[PDB]
Amino acid sequence: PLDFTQYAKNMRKDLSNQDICLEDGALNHSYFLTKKGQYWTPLNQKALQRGIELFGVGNWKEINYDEFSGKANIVELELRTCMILGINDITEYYGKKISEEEQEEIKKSNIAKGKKENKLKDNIYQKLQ
Amino acid sequence: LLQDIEKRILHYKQLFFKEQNEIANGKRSMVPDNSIPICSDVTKLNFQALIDAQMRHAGKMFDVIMMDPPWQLSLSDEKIQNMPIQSLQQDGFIFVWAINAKYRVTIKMIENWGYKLVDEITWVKKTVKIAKGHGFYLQHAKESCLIGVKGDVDNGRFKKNIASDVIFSERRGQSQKPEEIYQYINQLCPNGNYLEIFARRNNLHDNWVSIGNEL
Ligand SMILES: Nc1ncnc2c1ncn2[C@@H]1O[C@H](CSCC[C@H](N)C(=O)O)[C@@H](O)[C@H]1O
Repeated sequence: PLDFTQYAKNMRKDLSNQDICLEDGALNHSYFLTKKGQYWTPLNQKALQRGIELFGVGNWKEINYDEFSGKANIVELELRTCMILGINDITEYYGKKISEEEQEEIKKSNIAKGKKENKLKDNIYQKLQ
Repeated sequence: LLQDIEKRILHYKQLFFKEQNEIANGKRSMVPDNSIPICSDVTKLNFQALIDAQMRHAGKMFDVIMMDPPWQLSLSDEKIQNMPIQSLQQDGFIFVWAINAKYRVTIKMIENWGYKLVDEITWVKKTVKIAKGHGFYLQHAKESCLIGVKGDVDNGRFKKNIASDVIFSERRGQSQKPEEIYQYINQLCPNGNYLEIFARRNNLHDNWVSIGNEL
């Protein structure tokens, strides 16, 4: 005659760190699959996207200071950018600063291309070498 | 070989690409849904907030508490003793894991917080049946959980004679305690509020509050 599940929420709201649980007060499994301390927050995702628009792809050292101060594995960025553009080889786009409007298109375009080509895995287009 | 190395890297990014995608789709955490992890350092922690909320959403206080203090060889020994445990629970059991170095001190510690020592759980490490420990005077093949009580357990919630002093499990990623402790806690308290301090990520369970700086 206690609902533990509800009890969990309100506690989780005032007690647990913002990343740990959702606004409703449910607990977000994203935080718990990633290690540490290595969590990638929505908000700093916006920052990656913003960073590409300002400094361009493969500008991580310049991009890193501005939006992530330490802040991130150089790899995590490039891997995440591969995701933004929907390709798995990001080489083609390097050194180009791309607007958020356009990252959306490239991703949209690259994926459609992958799907028809029938070479898109995990929602990322695979690129021939 | 460059070709070999170049080849692996693409294969690798794909996993990551997949995992992030699965997460996007709702892939579950190992953690049970009902657990209530909190990340803090106890020294930093104000336990008032925890008490206010617990009283607020349960109108009750913890049935059980658990500890594996990070004994210095690393929180100051004084700091753990000085934690405001007494406020945290009013009518319940406490568990605490004492390395042989701290065994006496631990005793003095629970008594300090007003507990009465009533039982000790023993944990053996099985080869899969023996443990090799570099004991100072006798080699150690167990560590042990010291249990103390305060208040009325004559209450329905705690069930007497429901658990065994000895526990039998293999050691994983030590220091990681046997699963079966949480079962044994089910015997003692069935479906009642529990707490745990110094908690690591792996050991979270439903209905269990947990505080550690690694969460
Ligand atoms: N100052 C501090 N405040 C809070 N927690 C601390 C701390 N110093 C160390 N700890 C944590 O206390 C824990 C001791 S290890 C705990 C073992 C764990 N019970 C298990 O399941 O095996 C570690 O998580 C450590 O991160």
